[PDB]
Amino acid sequence: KGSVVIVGRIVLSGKPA
Amino acid sequence: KGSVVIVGRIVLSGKPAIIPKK
Amino acid sequence: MGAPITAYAQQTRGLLGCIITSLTGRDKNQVEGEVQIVSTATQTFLATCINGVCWTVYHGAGTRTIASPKGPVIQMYTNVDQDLVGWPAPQGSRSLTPCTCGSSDLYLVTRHADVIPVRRRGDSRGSLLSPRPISYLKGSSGGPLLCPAGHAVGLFRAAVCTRGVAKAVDFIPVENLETTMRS
Amino acid sequence: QVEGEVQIVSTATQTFLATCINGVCWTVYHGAGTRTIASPKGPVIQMYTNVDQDLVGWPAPQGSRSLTPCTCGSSDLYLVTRHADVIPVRRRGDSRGSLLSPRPISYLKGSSGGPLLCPAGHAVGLFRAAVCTRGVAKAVDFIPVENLETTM
Ligand SMILES: *[C@](O)(C(N)=O)[C@H](CC1CCC1)NC(=O)[C@@H]1[C@@H]2[C@H](CN1C(=O)[C@@H](NC(=O)NC(C)(C)C)C(C)(C)C)C2(C)C
Ligand SMILES: [Zn+2]
Ligand SMILES: [Zn+2]
Repeated sequence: KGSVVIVGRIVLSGKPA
Repeated sequence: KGSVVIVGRIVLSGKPAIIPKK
Repeated sequence: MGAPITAYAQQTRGLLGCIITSLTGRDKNQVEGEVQIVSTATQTFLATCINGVCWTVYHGAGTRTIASPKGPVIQMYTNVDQDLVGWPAPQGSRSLTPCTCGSSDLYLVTRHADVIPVRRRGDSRGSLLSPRPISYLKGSSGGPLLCPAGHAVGLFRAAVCTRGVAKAVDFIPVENLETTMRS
Repeated sequence: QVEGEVQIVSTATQTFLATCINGVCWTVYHGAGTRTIASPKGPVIQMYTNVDQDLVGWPAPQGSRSLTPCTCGSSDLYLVTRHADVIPVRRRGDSRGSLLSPRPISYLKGSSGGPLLCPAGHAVGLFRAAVCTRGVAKAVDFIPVENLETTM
């Protein structure tokens, strides 16, 4: 048991901004 | 009269995408 | 577009640049998207581009011209009764297509870019599967009601509310768009 | 300055997905366990853990936006993979759905915890596990949003 790290993200709308 | 002006947009054509790590 | 229906909003002009552009009628900003967030000095609403024309509610646009890179653009169609107006879709916008499938389940795209489901209850009505406060629906007049396929069924026109909570929405079916063009 | 609803998370042994729905960042217990989630202020613990329903959840991280639960009961679902691929799925039951076009199991690998969207892009469920015959994933198991809403 350690730590869950976020290695990335997904934007469902495809928003570039 | 005053013109209707575009102050923004709503895009429906976008598809899921991994947000670029920049 | 396609399914699932996802949408996002992007503001492109502030209150002061907006006022100047309203007067000058010359807007040099780049256009993208099928639904444009639009405003007059009195109010802000939406305008949807269906088949190369940028449609919106007459009760919002009146007979105003739309600010474009070439100065004000006169309306192509105006129909006080259908409560519609249309200008040539701006350069850079993408257009939707009328719903060729008579789907009973519609999806309303709000000004805040939220796609909320509405159940058709007639040619121009649909129950808001999840009642929202009127305030939330404000600014979405002229927005599109999409079928599951991403096609225009109608344009949000008015809310059917009570106690400040809308449980249904009155809309202008794409049918009136064609009849408004024939007129 | 875009915000993501789906975070591509990973532990030391594996990688999978998490989905923010109603302020909570959900994912599968068989991926995270009781593991705490990283934060620039240090490890932040799970608000929810439910080995039974295979559900765990921490408060939504930064750079995330919450998904809205489905409210139309549509059966035409869409699965989003860790590669942002959308896979059309037909709901075969409370927690079961049939891919409209089976894909090699590898294609769905690492997408557990991801969202199963309805035609309006709303959360229908959370991808729990692929159900495959031989090397091809034909269907998928998923945690309905109600379980999540229930857990809250
Ligand atoms: C849009 O024009 C806008 N500004 O976004 C606006 C959206 C509504 C949703 C909350 C604000 N539409 C209207 O204001 C619309 C235009 C007036 C009256 N309208 C209404 O929506 C009213 N409801 C209504 O008339 N309902 C019916 C037609 C009786 C079913 C409100 C009381 C909600 C403002 C007109 C011309 C119909
Ligand atoms: Zn259709
Ligand atoms: Zn739904």
